[PDB]
Amino acid sequence: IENIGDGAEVVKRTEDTSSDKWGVTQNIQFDFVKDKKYNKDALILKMQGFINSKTTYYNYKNTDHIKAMRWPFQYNIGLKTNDPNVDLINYLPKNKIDSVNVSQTLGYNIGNGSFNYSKTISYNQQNYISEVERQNSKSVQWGIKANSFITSLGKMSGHDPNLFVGYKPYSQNPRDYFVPDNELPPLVHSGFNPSFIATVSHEKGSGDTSEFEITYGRNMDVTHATRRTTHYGNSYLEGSRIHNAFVNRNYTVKYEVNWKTHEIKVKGHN
Amino acid sequence: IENIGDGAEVVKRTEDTSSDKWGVTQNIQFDFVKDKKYNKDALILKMQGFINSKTTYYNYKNTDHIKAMRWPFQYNIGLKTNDPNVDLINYLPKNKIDSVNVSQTLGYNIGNGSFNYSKTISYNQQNYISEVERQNSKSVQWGIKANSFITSLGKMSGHDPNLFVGYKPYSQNPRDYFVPDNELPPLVHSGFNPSFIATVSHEKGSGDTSEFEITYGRNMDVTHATRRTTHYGNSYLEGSRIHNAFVNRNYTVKYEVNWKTHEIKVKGHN
Amino acid sequence: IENIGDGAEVVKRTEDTSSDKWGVTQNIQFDFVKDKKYNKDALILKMQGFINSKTTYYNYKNTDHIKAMRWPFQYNIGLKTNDPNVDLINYLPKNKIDSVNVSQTLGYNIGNGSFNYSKTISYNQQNYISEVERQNSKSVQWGIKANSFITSLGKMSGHDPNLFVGYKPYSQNPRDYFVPDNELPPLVHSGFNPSFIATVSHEKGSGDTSEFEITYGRNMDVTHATRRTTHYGNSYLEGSRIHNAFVNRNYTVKYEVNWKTHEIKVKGHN
Amino acid sequence: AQHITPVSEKKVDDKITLYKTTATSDSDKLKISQILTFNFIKDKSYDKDTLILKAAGNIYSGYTKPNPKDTISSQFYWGSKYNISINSDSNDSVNVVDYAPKNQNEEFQVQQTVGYSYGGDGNGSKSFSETINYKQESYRTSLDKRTNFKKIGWDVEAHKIMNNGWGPYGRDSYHSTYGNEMFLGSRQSNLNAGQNFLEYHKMPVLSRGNFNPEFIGVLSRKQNAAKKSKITVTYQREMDRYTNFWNQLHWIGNNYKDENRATHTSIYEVDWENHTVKLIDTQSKEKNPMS
Amino acid sequence: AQHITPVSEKKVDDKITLYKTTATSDSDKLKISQILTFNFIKDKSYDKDTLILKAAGNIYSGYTKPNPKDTISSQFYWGSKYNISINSDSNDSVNVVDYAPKNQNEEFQVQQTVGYSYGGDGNGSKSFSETINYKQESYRTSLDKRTNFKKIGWDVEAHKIMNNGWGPYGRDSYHSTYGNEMFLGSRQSNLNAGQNFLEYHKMPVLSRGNFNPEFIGVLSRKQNAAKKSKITVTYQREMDRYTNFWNQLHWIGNNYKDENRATHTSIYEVDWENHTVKLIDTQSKEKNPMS
Amino acid sequence: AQHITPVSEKKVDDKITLYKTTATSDSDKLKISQILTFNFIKDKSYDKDTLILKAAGNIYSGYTKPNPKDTISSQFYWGSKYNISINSDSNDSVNVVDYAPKNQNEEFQVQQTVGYSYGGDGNGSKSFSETINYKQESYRTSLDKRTNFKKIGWDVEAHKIMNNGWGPYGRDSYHSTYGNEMFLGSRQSNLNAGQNFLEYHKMPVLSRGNFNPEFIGVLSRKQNAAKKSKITVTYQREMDRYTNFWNQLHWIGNNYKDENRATHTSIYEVDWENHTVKLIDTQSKEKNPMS
Amino acid sequence: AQHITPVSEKKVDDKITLYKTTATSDSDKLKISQILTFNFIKDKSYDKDTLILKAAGNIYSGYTKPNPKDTISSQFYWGSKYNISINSDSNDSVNVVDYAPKNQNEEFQVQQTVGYSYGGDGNGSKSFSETINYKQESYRTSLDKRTNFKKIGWDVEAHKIMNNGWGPYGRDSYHSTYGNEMFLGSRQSNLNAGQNFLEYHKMPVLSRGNFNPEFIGVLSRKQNAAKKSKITVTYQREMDRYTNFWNQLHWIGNNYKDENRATHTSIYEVDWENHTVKLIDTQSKEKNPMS
Repeated sequence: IENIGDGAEVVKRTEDTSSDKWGVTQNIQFDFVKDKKYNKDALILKMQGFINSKTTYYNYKNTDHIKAMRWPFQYNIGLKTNDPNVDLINYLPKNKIDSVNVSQTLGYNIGNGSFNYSKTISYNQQNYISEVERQNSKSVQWGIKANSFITSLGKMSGHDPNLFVGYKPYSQNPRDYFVPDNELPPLVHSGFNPSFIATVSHEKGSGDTSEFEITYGRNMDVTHATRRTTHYGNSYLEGSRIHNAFVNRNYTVKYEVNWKTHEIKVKGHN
Repeated sequence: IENIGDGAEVVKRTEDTSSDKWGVTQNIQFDFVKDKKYNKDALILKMQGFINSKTTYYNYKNTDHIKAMRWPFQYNIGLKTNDPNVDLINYLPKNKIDSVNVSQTLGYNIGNGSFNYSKTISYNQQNYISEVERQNSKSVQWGIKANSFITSLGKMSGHDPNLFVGYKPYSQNPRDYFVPDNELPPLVHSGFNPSFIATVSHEKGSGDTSEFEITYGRNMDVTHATRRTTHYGNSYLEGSRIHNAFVNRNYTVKYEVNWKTHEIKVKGHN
Repeated sequence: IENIGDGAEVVKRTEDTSSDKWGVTQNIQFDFVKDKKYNKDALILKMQGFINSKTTYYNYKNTDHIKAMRWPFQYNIGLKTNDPNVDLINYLPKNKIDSVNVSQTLGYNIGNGSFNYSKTISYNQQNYISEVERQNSKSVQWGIKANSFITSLGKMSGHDPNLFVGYKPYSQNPRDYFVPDNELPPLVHSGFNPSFIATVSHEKGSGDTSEFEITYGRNMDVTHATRRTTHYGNSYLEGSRIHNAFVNRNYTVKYEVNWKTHEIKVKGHN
Repeated sequence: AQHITPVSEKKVDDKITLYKTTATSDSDKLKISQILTFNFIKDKSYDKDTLILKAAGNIYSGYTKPNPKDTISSQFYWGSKYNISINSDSNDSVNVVDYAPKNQNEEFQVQQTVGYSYGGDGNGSKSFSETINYKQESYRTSLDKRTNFKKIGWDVEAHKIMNNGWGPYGRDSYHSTYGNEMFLGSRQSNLNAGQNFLEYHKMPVLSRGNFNPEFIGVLSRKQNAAKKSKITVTYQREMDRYTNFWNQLHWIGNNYKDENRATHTSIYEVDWENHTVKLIDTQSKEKNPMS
Repeated sequence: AQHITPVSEKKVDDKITLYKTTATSDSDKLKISQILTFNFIKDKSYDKDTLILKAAGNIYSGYTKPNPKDTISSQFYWGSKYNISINSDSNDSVNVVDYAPKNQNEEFQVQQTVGYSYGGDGNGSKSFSETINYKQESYRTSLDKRTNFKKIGWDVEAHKIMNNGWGPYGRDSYHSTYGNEMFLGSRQSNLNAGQNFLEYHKMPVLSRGNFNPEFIGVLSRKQNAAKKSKITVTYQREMDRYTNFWNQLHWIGNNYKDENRATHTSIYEVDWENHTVKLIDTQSKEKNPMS
Repeated sequence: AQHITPVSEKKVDDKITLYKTTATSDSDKLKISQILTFNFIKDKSYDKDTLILKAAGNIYSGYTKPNPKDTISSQFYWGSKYNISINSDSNDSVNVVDYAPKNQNEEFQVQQTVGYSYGGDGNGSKSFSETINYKQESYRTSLDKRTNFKKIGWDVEAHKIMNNGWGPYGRDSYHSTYGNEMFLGSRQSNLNAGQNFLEYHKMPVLSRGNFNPEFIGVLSRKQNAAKKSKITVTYQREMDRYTNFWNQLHWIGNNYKDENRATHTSIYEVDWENHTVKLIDTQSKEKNPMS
Repeated sequence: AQHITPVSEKKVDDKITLYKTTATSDSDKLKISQILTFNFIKDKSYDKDTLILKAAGNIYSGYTKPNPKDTISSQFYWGSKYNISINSDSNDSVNVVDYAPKNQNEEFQVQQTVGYSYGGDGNGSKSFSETINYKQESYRTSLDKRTNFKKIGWDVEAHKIMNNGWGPYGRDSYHSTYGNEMFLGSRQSNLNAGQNFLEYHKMPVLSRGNFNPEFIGVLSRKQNAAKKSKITVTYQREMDRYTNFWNQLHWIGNNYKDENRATHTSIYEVDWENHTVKLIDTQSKEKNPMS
């Protein structure tokens, strides 16, 4: 099959909009597609930019021995329109069927005899996994969520309550209750550079403009590192989590797309 | 060498014919090849479609402790014509010479001394193997036969009498005497999507039409799972096979090829 | 981005100049680049040629049991101009961020139990490493320095004091106190064939000529091999180093580049 | 698979003319969305119209979180099998001629080693081992048995599901002490039943999140036939109910197959002369909705 | 990352016209050199000018050799973090639309093996192991938090530093007996403090030698805006002070973060109609120079 | 193998004109089918006609199932060697100039390891091992000794045959107790002789099923010669008789080589001016048919 | 190595005109043969003529078989080092501007593993290992020290020679009991000395057979210079004498370096306007011929 846009002339427009309050920039490229073989108007939106992690470290109220790290468990990327004459006709990335390589060995060794079994699974992982949380003909929302992190003795999950808990149980500095920056992944210590794409159609010679809203943002967890002490006097830090502590800290911008003149107006932003 | 059809213009026709009684669809594409370098008429037949496995499960007559699974041990794909002015001049796939990678090690370790030998063979297998059962200048018949299946402790052959025998010796449901669907290969639980190709010539400006018959179908085995019990009271299922229990359950369609007008008529079917 | 010179017509000139005193040849290719898209004059200099290692072996003054090997620890390649209307706008090679492949395994084996840890780093090395010692908009200097050498029991560093120390502690020949030629790398026993590239711009229709100086040469270390003897009468050689014993043994040539006529004049050389 | 198209075929001027269109249909209540892309092909070498139909979009798994207060016994629904089908109508002249994907005659690698050994100064040993290497998908796609000359259907079914290093399990796994342990958290937990399941994020995404289908059907239409016809597309999920139970000694798990289904069927009218597809009928149903 | 540009796009005659230029700025005292290459793109499909800016050249690490006579306690500075940023001004119509590199959602390979064994004629064993494979960079590049629609900035920070087979260490590594051992020569040396650091040549080149940056910023400018604008480029290094100390029993190491910084900021005037860039302002500073 | 044709050769307009044809010949009684494809090449750079002949089709192995009632002694025929040859006649001007495949100067990989070891706090050990890696074909193709300037012939012979993990065996394998065990089911079976052979489906397909040959001969013909000539194609199989025997203590196997042969020789008349091939003569024979 | 030539360079019409020629010179008595191929290039972008010279052909190793009757002491010559050089004359305007191959800054792979282990129910272990992987050539090529702006010379020298699993050895290997054992058959043989060397066929081919050189020199000539000039090509071998000796207890080996040399120098007259090369002078010598 040939996708809408293959073989087409493009008219390119860009808009770049930033929010100081949310710490987000949306760098959106709109390619109006003049696909002579398609009977609708078509636009491809490339959604890029930068969402600061806003990771922060602070002392728990009225104690010296519980400190906090507030960090982005998930990043949010969404596209929506209410225009009934518009459909979402493609988007990337999509969810895929989970796959692994298996190797299974059975064997024996008859000298004193013996049977052996061995089975290995092997697969790739990433710090953050992107999943489609919801999608219909007018919108698609992705969640980019903490998944798997290399640490000194193996890997830890994005749900482990001790993730990021550090090494210095008597420090007064809240930063020191958590692992240092070179042990943090870039999506926690600096932020995320989304790259998402959607293709939308519009019923021809109806209207002037359609409104699209693009939302980028974060859901923050809080990890509490609490000093605990063995009976025999040894002190270390233990993690607990408020999962989904600050949800939908999101920057939404509205764009008005003029299908005939290939213009964009950036209207509102929250 | 350049094959007949390389460099040629094609005239494409398709026919799709299904049988409810046999559970088969034949989706045949005919490409008449206008090869200006060849001194005969030429047609390439791509033989695709779908043959339902028709796997079924039932209780053996007058007992509660033998149950049956009837399943396609082999699928049948055949092409024939009786027209003396036609030859089969190519077909795919063909039988190949069986090959394996070998690694052989000999060694010693003189400390208490010792000689060691090791030899590894490695090769690929598939659930079903395709073999040419017979081929001459007017016909070719393939058999696509149960070969090798991954199970929990290794692989089992398409001839092993315990293949597919399951886990639940007191169930009343015949399905439960056999391994579940996610342990069955797709060619047993759903069916086969053949993809075979033949090239045929025809002596020019003789006739109008030639008749070809294309046969797709299955040979079914029956596995009987029988509850057996150890002296000390343990019950499990043991398999036995009727091999070739229901042979040539086949759907044959006749096609009349008009070489000059590039038409196909689908005449009879059984 | 498209580099200056991509898509351009070239005017090629070569100069080859050798020094018997320093044992150096500079084979320089000048490609004046007629890049119609660029608003400055542009020249690409490919700097090749040959710098003899000048490795030598001699007896230490007034003793029979210390002998010396003088050898190039580093080779020097430099390009400079003083012309304010010229900039260096590219050069190769550049320093890169150091990277390694890691594999880390943790495991256990509960029979008598046991925990195991294993960590492997893997990376490539070369006999001599090239580093940018200094670079600004008028000059770039590389040092090509002894780094890592295969020997019988592993590898040795370019800083190890026993590097190249040989096997024959009673020989009278100084050569015999050092490992033979087939255990020396080609950059110590024969010399170095530099291959460096720089791109320079020049502000258009200002001047006639700019002067560039290209310096090739060596910094020599001396290894002293000293016969030592165990209490129980065994003799072997031990290395010590004068590091940077003979520094900047360099051959500098001046070239006058005429930007309008695409000529080169080789003026001075030291 | 074989390929009919000959090496360096001679094509006539403008052999292929392609027209594109798209059409969608959503059921917001079921969270199912059909996003269809069409290529109509006019091909001078061929006496029929071709329509390539890509069926994409979304089918939610229908997963429901267990109630964490359930104490002795808990349960949840999860998406165990999906079905997509494209069909034309028996009175029209439109056939399904090709489609992807197709059933897999699966392949795997085998390696078999024999070793012998003799050491004295003594004794011997023989070795044998067999290794198999293969890819394992958590859900597997095959053809639906209603496939025929006018209908292509695919089933995407839970296949090999890992549970914290145990398994793989499937919809019928069975342990004579513990039952179906596919999503059982642990055998001895002192957690509430509602809290003793495999963590949500470890379940495969097809079982708890959104399936994003991508199927292709290829249809032909005779040139003499009426210019409009109808094509029906069905996207459906089927849900099993996974349960646990504390029997005083330990946890048991059970998986009940095909406890609910949710289905979205759309009919489009295809105009083969104007190359347009319009949705004309939609139907959504659920065998046992909550409430 | 995704790509907007469709398969076999139809381009108009002379879609792209490209103009090139370069401009440089040096601070000889800091050993920092900005070597900038520009491509101005006039693109008929687009209503703005594009400028692709490659930022290359040199930033010395600011490393200082320790004094070998230091006997009980020694120290040196080393380059722990670099920063490069490109920005336009809030009153002009020039935005930063794209850039490379971007933040890495890092990937790694996992392999998990279970083994069982039973041998008599006896006994059993279970095995488990988990292997992770990944690339490890001595310094890592990420976005600077001041990035927005008018500014792109990157931070290149000491990441995983090996010390004669020990480590990797970083700027905050910590051992409750030995401190931060990142560049400590050995725990028990009888060398002077000044001589008991990791050999210079084993340190990573970004920590002791020259960083050669290569960053790309892509800017857009509205066609109606004034024809000249200004672009500011900052290249900066930040230095930590690594120390050792002999405490009578053994050596301790310490790493003090952000003990100095050296920064070179240049402003260029960009003429978007003539496609020229000229340096108009340069600023160099160092928080705590030696002396 | 080397190649004469120089880098970016200058070709004249219409250097090559190619004509194709095919011709077949079957022996239904022997189950042998010759399916021949021809390319006649007129080449302005060359003063002869070229004919490329691909010889394909089918040669049954001649395998016969053993009778399962045979009790003490049984036997069957299996296909041990095939032969294909193409030749022209000594009075005509047609030569065989090239062909494929050719004899293989076989290649393999070698790896040799020495290990030493010393451990106390003691003792030492030396190791040596040698590994060879190679591909092993069940049947091997080489040239027939009658190959000359007017005839190319290939022999495809049983090579390395595995028997349930034992072997590889061939037509002359020999064990001083058990004989040739190539297709012996087991040494101690209490099955009838007729039932104590390697299962049919484990035998290689060339030994029990159909060989599908693919050979290429390239012939030249002088332009001055008569326009028609004859080309003879022979497809043949040779069969060994594998036997077992129960000697009271255990099973013996034997393989008797060249116990029968079946051959199909066809002569075609080739018209080199009209580019046609017609079958004019066919001959089938079998040295010892059953009955 | 770097490359000057820019991405998609704009070439003028007929930028390059190439002329080819060849010229040879043999010394049948030394078994040395120079087979030279020339490309003269006229290049409108360049103000000089270019000549690419490939130097190929044969240089025998000068190996001599040992006499098998030698009883206590034997010896033979073998080819230990070859030299090829191309030069122009100091009064002409022809320079050597480039050549291949060049000196190798050799590369190798390193892998270092640490392992720890703790097992009770006990004890620990630390592991360390280091593996190096590299290619090993039996003879190595480097530049000759007389290389300058008018002369390129290469030396091909015995490098790493294996002796039945022992070694690698080279021309100076040394064992304080056995001497240089590079081609010693065995330490304790009771064979005659003449028969106690490594079998001929196991020696590397450069040491006992024919070297087939392939070197490239690239020369430039100013357009204003005289139209003819001379180019001198030297092919030379140098031979060591390998010896063994029975000392009553065991065998000793010795290798004497540079015991003979054989050299073939040819001068060609190159006409740069007509693009012809003619041999005008040949010289052959051998420092110590047999007799």
